[PDB]
Amino acid sequence: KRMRLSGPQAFDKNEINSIQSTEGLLEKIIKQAKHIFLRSRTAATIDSLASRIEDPQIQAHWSNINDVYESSVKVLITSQGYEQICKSIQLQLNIGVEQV
Amino acid sequence: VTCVSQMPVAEGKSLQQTVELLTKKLEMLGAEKQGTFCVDCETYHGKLMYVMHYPLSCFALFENGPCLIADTNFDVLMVKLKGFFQSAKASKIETRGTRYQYCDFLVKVGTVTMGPSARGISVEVEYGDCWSLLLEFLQSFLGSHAPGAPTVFGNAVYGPADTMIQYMELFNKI
Amino acid sequence: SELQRKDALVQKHLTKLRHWQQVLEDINVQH
Amino acid sequence: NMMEYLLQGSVLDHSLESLIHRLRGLCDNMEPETFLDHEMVFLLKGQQASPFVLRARRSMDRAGAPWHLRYLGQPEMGDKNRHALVRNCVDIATSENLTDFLMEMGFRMDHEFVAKGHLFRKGIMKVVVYKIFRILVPGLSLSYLVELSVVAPAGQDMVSDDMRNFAEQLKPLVHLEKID
Amino acid sequence: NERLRALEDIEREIGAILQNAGTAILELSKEKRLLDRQAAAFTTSVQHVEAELSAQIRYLTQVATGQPHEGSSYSSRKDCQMALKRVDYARLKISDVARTCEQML
Amino acid sequence: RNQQLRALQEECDRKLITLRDEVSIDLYELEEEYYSSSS
Repeated sequence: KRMRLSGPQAFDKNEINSIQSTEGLLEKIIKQAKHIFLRSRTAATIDSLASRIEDPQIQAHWSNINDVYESSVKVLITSQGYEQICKSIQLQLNIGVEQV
Repeated sequence: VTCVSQMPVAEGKSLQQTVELLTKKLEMLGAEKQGTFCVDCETYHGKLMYVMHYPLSCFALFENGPCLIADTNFDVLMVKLKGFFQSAKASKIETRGTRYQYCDFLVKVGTVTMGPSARGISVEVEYGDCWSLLLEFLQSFLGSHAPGAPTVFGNAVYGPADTMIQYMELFNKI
Repeated sequence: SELQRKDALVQKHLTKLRHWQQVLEDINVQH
Repeated sequence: NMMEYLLQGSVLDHSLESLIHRLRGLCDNMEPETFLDHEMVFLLKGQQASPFVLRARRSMDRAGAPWHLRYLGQPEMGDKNRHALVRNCVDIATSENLTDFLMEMGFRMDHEFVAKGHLFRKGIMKVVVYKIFRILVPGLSLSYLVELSVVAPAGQDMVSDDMRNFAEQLKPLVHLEKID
Repeated sequence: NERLRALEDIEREIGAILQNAGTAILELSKEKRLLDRQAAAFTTSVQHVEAELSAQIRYLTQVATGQPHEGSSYSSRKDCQMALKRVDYARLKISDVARTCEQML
Repeated sequence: RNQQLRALQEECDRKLITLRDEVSIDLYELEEEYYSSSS
């Protein structure tokens, strides 16, 4: 399908290569790694409790739809006893082979 | 999208030396080797052949890019009409050259084929119009050039691979 | 009050999970 | 550079479902499908009474898929103790740009009748079946013609014998025949 | 299941009462009712059974060269079972979480 | 039969997603709850 439908469009050599791909271990070679990488971020969560007790705490809110490899996590400061201080709500997305 | 090429306005020394100086300026801007391509041309009394990026060839006297197959599909047609439509005169000049990428773009300069030929350059874009901004890049490259003259008032829209017809204009410069 | 609210939320979530598992205990139709 | 083979045939009208049932479980994995085509046969001649193979019969299904024509003509000699065979080619084209260039080059049409049918993926080969439909200009054979199409480079052409094995499968009301 | 039902009916009618009724009138040496029915079922029933058997034999005959007449042959019914396994493991994990919650409260 | 078992997993898959949905809600319902603890 893709091979024949290539003709109608002057696809770059990148797309020509992307017509096919690798498989097997390589996929898992990333996937599991990605998994444990999230685990590292997990530490950050409890590290919050370690980094700040009387100091400003940290709220956690993870995604409700996570793709095969990639995903994202919303994290805001959430200063105690106040809600009008929401001036730092940073968003990160995780990466399998590379860092977040 | 597919911006049209331009004639080599810069002519003050050897064409090879001129292309070398242009590539040196491009490298001074900062790019990387993205491979080398070519642009073929074969006229038949007037179907003008062409090839660019790249697993597909093109040939059209006057049409809106009827090419969607490899050269084999077309070369077989030419070989079949060896006396019907085979009007292959003196082989039309064909250019070639490397291609670099400053940033999120692509640049390509041409070369002479028989020796008294041009060494024009070609650039494209990534939008779908917008001919004003893309000119600024060339302003950093050379002086006043690139009239463009695309198939305006069509967006038959966005000129997909139709710039090869504009390439025929470069072949007109002989 | 905070501990009471936390316990109430925990009990609500527990009841929700209980209901959820109980309704689809036999999700499989037949074999 | 390439050639094609054919062992086409035909079968009765009532005797299709029992036939295609067997044809499905011959060399296809699963999920039988079909296709509605559109005939755009052209004509390019006027100097030697020998036109080209401009039967650009292409599907009228969901867009995106490009219409095109294939080369099929001038049956060359050879095929010692074998079935039909012809050195041929294929050529894809842009959407409706092919007809545009054909009309700009001064060509005419050849047919206006469409024959939808079914397909079935063989191994190194392929099989198809279709039936002509009687329609007017703005809209016939009453017989589903079938065929065993396979295209490949020169090679050894030994697989034609394997094609003959498929002839063994098409025993009940199917056979092979040439055209003259 | 038309062919299966036809084969079942043919099997049930193979050992019909015709083979057992050929020894009924010969025992009736004291009175001669509709006894003539014991004559028409001598060979006509067997002839019809043989005709039906030959007809059933002359079916499509799918098996010609290799392994035709497939039909299961295929996909992720296996992965459907794996999905049922996912459901079971999710059940187990939910039960474990409920037990952990109960232990915590 | 395949089609049949297709449904057998299809709705099931949806159910799992539904579970996720519920779980997600529960997830969120606890996240704010995690904020309250001033340890």
